[PDB]
Amino acid sequence: TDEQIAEWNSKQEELRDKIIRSDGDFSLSKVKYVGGFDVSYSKINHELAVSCMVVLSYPEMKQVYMNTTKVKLSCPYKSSYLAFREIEPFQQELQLLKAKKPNLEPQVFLLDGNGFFHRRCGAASHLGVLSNTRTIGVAKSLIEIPEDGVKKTEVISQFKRLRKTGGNELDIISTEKNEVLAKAVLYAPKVEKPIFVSAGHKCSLETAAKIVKGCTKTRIPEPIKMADKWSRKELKKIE
Amino acid sequence: ITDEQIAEWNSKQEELRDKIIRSDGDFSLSKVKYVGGFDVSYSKINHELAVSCMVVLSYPEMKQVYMNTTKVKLSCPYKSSYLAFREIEPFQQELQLLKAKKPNLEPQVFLLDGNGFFHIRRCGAASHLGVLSNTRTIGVAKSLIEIPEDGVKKTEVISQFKRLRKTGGNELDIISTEKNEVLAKAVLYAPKVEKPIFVSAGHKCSLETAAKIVKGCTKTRIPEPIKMADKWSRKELKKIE
Ligand SMILES: [Ca+2]
Ligand SMILES: [Ca+2]
Ligand SMILES: [Ca+2]
Ligand SMILES: [Ca+2]
Repeated sequence: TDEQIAEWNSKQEELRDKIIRSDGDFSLSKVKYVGGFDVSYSKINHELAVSCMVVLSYPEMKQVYMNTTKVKLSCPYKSSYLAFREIEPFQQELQLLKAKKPNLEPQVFLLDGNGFFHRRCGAASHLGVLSNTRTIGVAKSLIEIPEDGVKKTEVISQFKRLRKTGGNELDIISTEKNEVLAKAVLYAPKVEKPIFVSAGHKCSLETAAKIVKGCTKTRIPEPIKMADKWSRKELKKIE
Repeated sequence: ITDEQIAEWNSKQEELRDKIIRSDGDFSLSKVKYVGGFDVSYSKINHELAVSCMVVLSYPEMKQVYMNTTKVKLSCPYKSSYLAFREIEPFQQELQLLKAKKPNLEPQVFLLDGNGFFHIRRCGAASHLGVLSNTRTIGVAKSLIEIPEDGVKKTEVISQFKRLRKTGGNELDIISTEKNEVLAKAVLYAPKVEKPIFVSAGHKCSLETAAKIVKGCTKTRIPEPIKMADKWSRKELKKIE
């Protein structure tokens, strides 16, 4: 329904002004634990899914916490509105972590999707402000926003050109307002497809890229890899 | 593994070696109304837990008409050239269950993971399972077995198939240089595919007829009967981890 998107855009604007894109008292030296969160959905069951939240030790990337919970969905997926799908499983998993093992609450969270790379209010930023936690947006594919002058063919063209120069990080700039939206980064060996890091909450883009680089073993950062792994495994355990 | 076990297995493969029929006889492709597949999926966390799956598909439409999965207890580890002893017992249990529950869907031929005649003692798992069950089988391997005693080296076969692919071909005879007998055909029947699969005669079927059946069973690189059995066996296995 179009009524639902009309309230969602107003929801994106109210939280737009709330997202903090500065580190403040936070720094890379403060990072002792980094958390990951992912949701796996069932193709055979339209409303059944499994959420998973993990905590890994920084920078050794040793998994120290993992919990998986069966989830009931009330929202379908729509581009630029990913936040509303996973906000409740994230809040549910976050509370179980603070209750079961409160010492393992990580300094920062890695979330699937973008944050500032969005109405400037991606799911990573949306979940961060509503939960009062430090989040980083990491997307495996490029969101396209023609309203900001970013297109997929141009980003991959200048990135492949940047690759010819020998680089590995490329600022993705909004053609309007001249704002850096995300960094197309490549921190893993034997990888050519870039991931897109964007600021989530209580953290800057430049610092977020460093944290993602520390979490990088293969193309997918370890916190996202583990959360993706266990969520899918448990979903196929209850079919 | 034990050396008495390897010596006892070699005598069993030699006993069965000459009992494999690689001729069509009164068999033809037109007779194939159903084609069966069989695969076993194993658990890495449990050394003795596995799930066997047998499926039957309509030929040539490749529509699944039968599927069963059974929990399996293993009494054998995997060793190359001895796959038969690993999967012989679950296959006969699956064949017995199919012949008992729905005997009208018993297929004319089975597609089995691994080789048949393409074997060091000419008694692969497809042939071994075929003769010990009195069923028509075809050996289909996803990777190339190397037999140095027959002059089969992987680098020379894949390079020879690479040149044939550039010429435009799709079938390559794999010949034992020592015996001058064709052991298998490296075939490529799927679009957007360059890595070949290796079809070899199993039992009660010729090599060329087996290749025709595999071509009819080809949708993607993996033939549909093997694809379905592989899929359902692993899916059911992941329910018991
Ligand atoms: Ca996700
Ligand atoms: Ca996922
Ligand atoms: Ca197998
Ligand atoms: Ca398999």
